[PDB]
Amino acid sequence: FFHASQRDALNQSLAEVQGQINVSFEFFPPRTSEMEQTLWNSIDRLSSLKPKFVSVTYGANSGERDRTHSIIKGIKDRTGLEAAPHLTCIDATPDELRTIARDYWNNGIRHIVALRGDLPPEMYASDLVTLLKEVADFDISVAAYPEVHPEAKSAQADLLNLKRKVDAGVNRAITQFFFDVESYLRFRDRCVSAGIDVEIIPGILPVSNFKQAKKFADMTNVRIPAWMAQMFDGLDDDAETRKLVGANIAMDMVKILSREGVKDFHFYTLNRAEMSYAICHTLGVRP
Amino acid sequence: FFHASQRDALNQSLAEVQGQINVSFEFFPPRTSEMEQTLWNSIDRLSSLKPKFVSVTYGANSGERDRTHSIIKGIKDRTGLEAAPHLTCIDATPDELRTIARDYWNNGIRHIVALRGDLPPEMYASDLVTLLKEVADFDISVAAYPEVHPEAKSAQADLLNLKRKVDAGVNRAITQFFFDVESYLRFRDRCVSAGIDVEIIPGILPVSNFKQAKKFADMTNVRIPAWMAQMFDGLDDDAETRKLVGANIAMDMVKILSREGVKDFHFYTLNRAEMSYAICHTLGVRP
Amino acid sequence: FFHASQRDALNQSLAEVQGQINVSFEFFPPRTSEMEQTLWNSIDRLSSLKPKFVSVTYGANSGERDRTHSIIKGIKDRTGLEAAPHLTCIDATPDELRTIARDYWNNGIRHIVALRGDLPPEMYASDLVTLLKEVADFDISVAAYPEVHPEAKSAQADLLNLKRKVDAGVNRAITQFFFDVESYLRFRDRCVSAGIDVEIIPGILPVSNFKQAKKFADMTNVRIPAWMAQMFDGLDDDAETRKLVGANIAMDMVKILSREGVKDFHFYTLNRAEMSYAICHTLGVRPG
Amino acid sequence: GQINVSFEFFPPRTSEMEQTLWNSIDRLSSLKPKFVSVTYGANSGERDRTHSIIKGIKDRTGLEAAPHLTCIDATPDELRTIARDYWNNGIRHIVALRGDLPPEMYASDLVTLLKEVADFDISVAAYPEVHPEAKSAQADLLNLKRKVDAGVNRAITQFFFDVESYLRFRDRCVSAGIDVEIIPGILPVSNFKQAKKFADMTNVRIPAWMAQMFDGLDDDAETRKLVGANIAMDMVKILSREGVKDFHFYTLNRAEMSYAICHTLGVRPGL
Ligand SMILES: Cc1cc2nc3c(=O)[nH]c(=O)nc-3n(C[C@H](O)[C@H](O)[C@H](O)COP(=O)(O)OP(=O)(O)OC[C@H]3O[C@@H](n4cnc5c(N)ncnc54)[C@H](O)[C@@H]3O)c2cc1C
Ligand SMILES: Cc1cc2nc3c(=O)[nH]c(=O)nc-3n(C[C@H](O)[C@H](O)[C@H](O)COP(=O)(O)OP(=O)(O)OC[C@H]3O[C@@H](n4cnc5c(N)ncnc54)[C@H](O)[C@@H]3O)c2cc1C
Ligand SMILES: Cc1cc2nc3c(=O)[nH]c(=O)nc-3n(C[C@H](O)[C@H](O)[C@H](O)COP(=O)(O)OP(=O)(O)OC[C@H]3O[C@@H](n4cnc5c(N)ncnc54)[C@H](O)[C@@H]3O)c2cc1C
Ligand SMILES: Cc1cc2nc3c(=O)[nH]c(=O)nc-3n(C[C@H](O)[C@H](O)[C@H](O)COP(=O)(O)OP(=O)(O)OC[C@H]3O[C@@H](n4cnc5c(N)ncnc54)[C@H](O)[C@@H]3O)c2cc1C
Ligand SMILES: Nc1nc2c(c(=O)[nH]1)C[C@@H](CCc1ccc(C(=O)N[C@@H](CCC(=O)O)C(=O)O)s1)CN2
Ligand SMILES: Nc1nc2c(c(=O)[nH]1)C[C@@H](CCc1ccc(C(=O)N[C@@H](CCC(=O)O)C(=O)O)s1)CN2
Ligand SMILES: Nc1nc2c(c(=O)[nH]1)C[C@@H](CCc1ccc(C(=O)N[C@@H](CCC(=O)O)C(=O)O)s1)CN2
Ligand SMILES: Nc1nc2c(c(=O)[nH]1)C[C@@H](CCc1ccc(C(=O)N[C@@H](CCC(=O)O)C(=O)O)s1)CN2
Repeated sequence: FFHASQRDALNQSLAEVQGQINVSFEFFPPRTSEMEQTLWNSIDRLSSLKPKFVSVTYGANSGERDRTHSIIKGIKDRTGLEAAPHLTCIDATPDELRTIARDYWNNGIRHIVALRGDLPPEMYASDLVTLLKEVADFDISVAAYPEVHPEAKSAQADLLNLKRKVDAGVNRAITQFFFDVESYLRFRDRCVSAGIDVEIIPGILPVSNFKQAKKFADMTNVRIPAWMAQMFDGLDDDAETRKLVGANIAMDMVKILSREGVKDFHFYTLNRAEMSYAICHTLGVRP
Repeated sequence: FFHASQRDALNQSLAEVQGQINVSFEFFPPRTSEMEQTLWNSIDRLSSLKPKFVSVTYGANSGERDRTHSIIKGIKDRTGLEAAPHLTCIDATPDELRTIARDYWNNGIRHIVALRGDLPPEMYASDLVTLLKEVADFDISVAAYPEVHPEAKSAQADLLNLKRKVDAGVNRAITQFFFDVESYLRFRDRCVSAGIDVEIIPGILPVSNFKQAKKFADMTNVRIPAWMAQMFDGLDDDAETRKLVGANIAMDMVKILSREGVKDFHFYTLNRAEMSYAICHTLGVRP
Repeated sequence: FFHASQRDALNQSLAEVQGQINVSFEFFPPRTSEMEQTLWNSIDRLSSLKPKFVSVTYGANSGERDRTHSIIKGIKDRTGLEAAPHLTCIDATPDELRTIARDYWNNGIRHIVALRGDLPPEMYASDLVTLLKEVADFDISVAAYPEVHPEAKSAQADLLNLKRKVDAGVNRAITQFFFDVESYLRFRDRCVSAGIDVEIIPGILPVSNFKQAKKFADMTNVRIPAWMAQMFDGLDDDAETRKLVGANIAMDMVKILSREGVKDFHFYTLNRAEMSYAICHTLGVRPG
Repeated sequence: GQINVSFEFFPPRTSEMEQTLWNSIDRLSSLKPKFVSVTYGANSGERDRTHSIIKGIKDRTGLEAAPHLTCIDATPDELRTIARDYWNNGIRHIVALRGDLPPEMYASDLVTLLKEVADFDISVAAYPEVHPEAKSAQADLLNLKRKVDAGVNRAITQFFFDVESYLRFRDRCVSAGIDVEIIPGILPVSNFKQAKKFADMTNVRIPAWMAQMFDGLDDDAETRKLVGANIAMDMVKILSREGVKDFHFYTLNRAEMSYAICHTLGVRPGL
């Protein structure tokens, strides 16, 4: 019984990797008192899993950018975990960036996720990496796109950009979320073929709100397989079933990736802990 | 990428079986006002899925047995669904049984799950089937044990008993719950080899409370694979993670069984709807 | 990676079977002082595995039969395990049989392996079963032949004869040794399909001496699959390799059988403990 | 048979181990291995002991004998003299390694140096579960490719007990454009305690069923040998079914287990 054994094998393999998996969690600046509370609950919950690091997204408005720094600081004080702020090239001059970078370093924040940034309705990520490396010897993470950045002139160019980016001084790449596991695996192979020597860490998005995930997916060129669309069909008013189905999907994904050698996962928590916590548990990442 | 494709294939196959799967739900007599409320909520929730039938377990004490009948009646009135009461050979003479059977039939209850019954601290199931068939032409379901009934002198004898049982006039067999999918598949094959012509419907137990499931499993000779025990290890005080992990397991199980030709599932709901409802959804069984 | 995945699953399921396996060991009356030393050393070793029971073959020689009863007694006293003597219908009147039969029961021997017996150069096993149950409610084990008994006129006829025998009052059947798992599996299915209510316990022969195994098989109608013949080809003078190869085959066999639901094994130890001890170990059957 | 095998031996440090080794060499030589190799240990024998065994094997059996040459605590000039001497004296196959550090040169630098000296047949190490010092799995694979492109005939993998780990690695190698054979290094296990210590030290994973299989056998050598032979024969059977046509055995200087495994593979003496 093929599938029967294959499943038992996969399950047993997953149980045995307990203690070898590195995880990281991504959070975003809360916009309300309610969101803030959820965030700190999630931070405390996930901090007990001892992630290699946690990161905080960087938006464009000034208040939000001041928010990123305060939350990073708040996370460091409260948990003692390495917190990496996301830094973009949007609405910032090289001089402001060097200042922000110098201040981050002097404040004990030596890991930065260097990004170009979403374009609001000049320099590229590689330029930021170079700039940052000139300021200090930062630990740097950058974005990778298994399904190709929607702006790239070609997959070749996008893959080449990643290489250029990595060459400037990157420690790891974190992929855009995906639901087609094979796209990630193939991309990981193409990266080797492109001479990129850093680990390609999959960014995992546990889906609880499909409507919103689909919209984000449609804007980022992320493919939603037909089976997944059918799996969430008819659940617009059933949050409970969506959570169980989404967890099942996320869990199946990390199980397969783990069997393919992946030992690092980055979770897009959307500031909630439940799903990512449970996924990490199946991965053997526990308190 | 083996596992990658195999998974996508399994997932797509599951999506395409939508509308071909028959399901049934098992409930037990509530013992408190709170349990009763949960039950009716679950009944209403699951009734919208149009199960082929629902059943209600039969205990030994007199009040509980009067409970089984009232709940069956309550279910018929409220939903109009076919409700099958479980009937055991415990604390009952052939004459009482014939009376109970005659009264069930005259009351519109023509489907009975015929059982010997758990032994409290004479005749066997096959005897009850024969007795029932003499009273009326009942639609009859009986229990099957993929991992062998703990009382059987041997697997051969237990399998032979099932055949004897089926020969007396059974429409289907429902298996004891299991977590080793291969045991069920092999058993299904052995049943054919034994000349048993009824469908062997898997009884699915969605696990949310592992401690209790393990105890029941240990008493019924049901094996808990090591990977599953590890999956629930450390979750005694985390109901949320247990539910997500349990749903993942149940969902993986019905997905594999479905690919192996199973088109009938019987759920041990434990009077709760959430898990079974979500599992049925992944099976394409929706409102 | 289908072969690999299935292999992992198999090893794992076997790994957690540890504890739910029932094993029994078969011995034969030694014919030399050396053989005796070896036997009791093996009995001591294997006993620490807590076998459900152990049995001793029954020859036709009057003096050797005394050894059968004797050894059973030794085992009984020495280790305290259930020792079931083999009983044949060779050179014995229905009256003598009842004698030793109830003579055994008075000595604490409640389990007997009832056989017709090899015919040295009127009644059958079924007749002996009936004869024993009347003398007392003996726990009885009988022989089964997955590849058909040599004398049987037909597979079906042989199969019905087994039922006849079982329907006479037996608790379990033990198969002639075999090397093709399928034949055993199919036979086991045909058995339930024929209404035989007892388990068909596989008799495992761990092969170290292929030449002698092939000869015993050629006499017992047991098939030596080609792959097995090729596996031992060229090892006539290499006992070490024959042992490793044969241990491998037996471990592979009980692993497949275990995954198929078989929870009972009977080992033809040939009075040696090493191989059977190792196979049991892989089945999770280990000492304290 | 279409199946090729090679055996690995280590320099004996005692009279007893030396006798064991030569007995094994005679036994295994009859299987006509494609080649045999002899490891190196800076503080466990040095180059002279490795060279000695290689010379002995060659004169005694006439088989192709490949020394494991490391480039640690060795200068480029010394390495050149060494290679020259080996070549002029009939040693045309070398297992080029960086060496266990008791960065300088990496194995790829050694491969280049060797090819400059002569057209050696070269074998290098590959790690299905990633070399413990690698920056990442990606980098370790890239470095294998770089090493292979330097002029390698084949790669021999570190031992492993998770067969899928090897299969997945072989596929990644092919996807990476590495065209040489990735020969699985097989370790027949009789002494589990020692194997476990070496594995934990090299990041080789021990499946749960395996550790369970050796549990309670610390003082039972006979059962360990039977159980370990079973594990190895199973492994090579699966690998063989998966298209593997070459096996490299870590004999630990003992022939019984490897000889039997080869037998089950159809690799037998041509008597
Ligand atoms: C893990 C992760 C975290 C993120 N966090 C944030 C966040 O906090 N805030 C936010 O605003 N966004 C965030 N993003 C989104 C991201 O900034 C957008 O995807 C953005 O459009 C590209 O950023 P990048 O760093 O990948 O850009 P780059 O690597 O610079 O690439 C962007 C495009 O330019 C192309 N390109 C590169 N160099 C050249 C060149 N010289 N000429 C022409 N084309 C070129 C590339 O192929 C690509 O199409 C995140 C994405 C990921 C995957
Ligand atoms: C779907 C399902 C629903 C259940 N619902 C209930 C419930 O509501 N209430 C409750 O009390 N229990 C219930 N049970 C549990 C069940 O009653 C126990 O497992 C009980 O021990 C056996 O019942 P059975 O109908 O399988 O018995 P049977 O089929 O009669 O078998 C019981 C044992 O007797 C053996 N046997 C049969 N005939 C003979 C013979 N002539 N001589 C010797 N041995 C023989 C069989 O091999 C077996 O070991 C349920 C089980 C399942 C799987
Ligand atoms: C576990 C095991 C232990 C054994 N131990 C011994 C031992 O210690 N000593 C020894 O001498 N031999 C022993 N044997 C061998 C055995 O006695 C021979 O195989 C013998 O030829 C048949 O014995 P049985 O009990 O199977 O005979 P039976 O079951 O009587 O069958 C023998 C033949 O008669 C046929 N048959 C059976 N009953 C009838 C009937 N009533 N009418 C017509 N045909 C019938 C069958 O089809 C068959 O061909 C053993 C075999 C096994 C597998
Ligand atoms: C078949 C086999 C036989 C062996 N025999 C011996 C023996 O006899 N004696 C002994 O001492 N050891 C031996 N080893 C062990 C080996 O020497 C160690 O694993 C050692 O640490 C690495 O050697 P390598 O030849 O694989 O080195 P390399 O291929 O140089 O790899 C070592 C590390 O450096 C990295 N790397 C490669 N190039 C670069 C670069 N340019 N920049 C940065 N990183 C780079 C790799 O990814 C890896 O982490 C053997 C291993 C195998 C599998
Ligand atoms: N183009 C782009 N890609 C990115 C990110 C980004 O900022 N831009 C960050 C990470 C975003 C991960 C997400 C996936 C789905 C998301 C989602 O559904 N967000 C909510 C909003 C959540 C909130 O309130 O912040 C929504 O779109 O309605 S957020 C990774 N990838
Ligand atoms: N031997 C036996 N087997 C049976 C059943 C049975 O009644 N007896 C009915 C069905 C029982 C299915 C269950 C699996 C796990 C269960 C469980 O955990 N029950 C709770 C009690 C639930 C309640 O309050 O009724 C407990 O054991 O604590 S109930 C199927 N199999
Ligand atoms: N026909 C028949 N079948 C039987 C048995 C029997 O007595 N007769 C008993 C059991 C015999 C099991 C054996 C398989 C191979 C054996 C063997 O090789 N015996 C050695 C003698 C014993 C020894 O090896 O010391 C030989 O024939 O040379 S003994 C089961 N089957
Ligand atoms: N890092 C590293 N990897 C290597 C080798 C090496 O030298 N270093 C050579 C080969 C070593 C193969 C071995 C696997 C297990 C071994 C072992 O247990 N050796 C015992 C000695 C066994 C004996 O010879 O009795 C020990 O030194 O503890 S030796 C292949 N891989």
